[PDB]
Amino acid sequence: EKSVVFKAEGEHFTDQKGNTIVGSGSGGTTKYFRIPAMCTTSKGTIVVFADARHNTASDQSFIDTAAARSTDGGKTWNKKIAIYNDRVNSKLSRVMDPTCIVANIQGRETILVMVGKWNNNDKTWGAYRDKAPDTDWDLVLYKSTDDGVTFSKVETNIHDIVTKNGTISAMLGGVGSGLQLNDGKLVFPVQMVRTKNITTVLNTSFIYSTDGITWSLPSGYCEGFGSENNIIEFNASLVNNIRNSGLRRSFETKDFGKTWTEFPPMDKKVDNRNHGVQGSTITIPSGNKLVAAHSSAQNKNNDYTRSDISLYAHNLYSGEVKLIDDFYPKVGNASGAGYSCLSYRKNVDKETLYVVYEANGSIEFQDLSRHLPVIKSYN
Ligand SMILES: [K+]
Repeated sequence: EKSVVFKAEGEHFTDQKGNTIVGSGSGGTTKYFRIPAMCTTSKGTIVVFADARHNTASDQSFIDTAAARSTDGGKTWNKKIAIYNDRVNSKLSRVMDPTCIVANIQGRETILVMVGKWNNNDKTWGAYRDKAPDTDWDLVLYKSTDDGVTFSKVETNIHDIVTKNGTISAMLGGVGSGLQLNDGKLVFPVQMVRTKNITTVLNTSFIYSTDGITWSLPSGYCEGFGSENNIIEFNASLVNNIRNSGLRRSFETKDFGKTWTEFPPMDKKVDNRNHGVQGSTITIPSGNKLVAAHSSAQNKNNDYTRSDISLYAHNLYSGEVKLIDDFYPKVGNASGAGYSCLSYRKNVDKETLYVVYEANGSIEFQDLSRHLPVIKSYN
């Protein structure tokens, strides 16, 4: 049922010159993996990104962005580093927290992956609010136009638009996957730490682009909560689905990011209990209707173990919610647990629904396609 994408203490990567990366797992393996992101192409190719936390599960550690590629439906995986940290600080240099998009960008099928980058900061990003933006921070974007075989840096204006805004200390993608709108626009959900003088520490929003090079921020902000979030497109709205301690939150914007209001079909529908957790939210067509599929943890121990990572369906018309599958019905590792990413496509007449998720320091994959008739009914 499950394949292992990245095995904790079981992978060996090489650096840009071809020398092994000696981590702290047994045998000099990478110690721990976190924060999976999955994007599936029109060829059926699955690409899974994750933090390769070579030494420890801590966010403040030495991390590269690994990529695993499967062309056999998730049975086997070719693994490499997609994004290397800057190798300034052997304890702290890091590229982390991926969000991916698969899109047709002016005709060219592209996988985008966006990650935050730090070097010398020894604390989490909320501790750095004095500058607009933090000098240790960056937000980097890589692309593949060869079906996930090679990734190259994209030169963007993302750092510039954050500086121009003047009230953002640091920004990340929302974690998991972004989207391409029906009209072609590329949209990354984002999370941001505001400068100190702003009363709200965290906000959610999005960045958008036509070409993947020049990006824009909307003028408005959504309340931050636990800030990790995903966006779906539903009629003339963009709708988010945000981490929060307890009940997850969901807002809609009808003016392309100027204002946000609660979205009743998803707001407060799933309980992740203490601390909250990242969750993945996507749409699945059913005739000319849509259903939202969502994954996050039931968290039966009400703590950082984030047990029982589960798939839900949200009826976007009636607001009903139901549990479809508790696909990881296990207590997680409190060093870092609970995260997931869904991926749906219809390629020709073949519909696929896949998930990746955190499993005791490893990243696992499941093919959840057998659940599609149940999800699609929920309209
Ligand atoms: K964190």
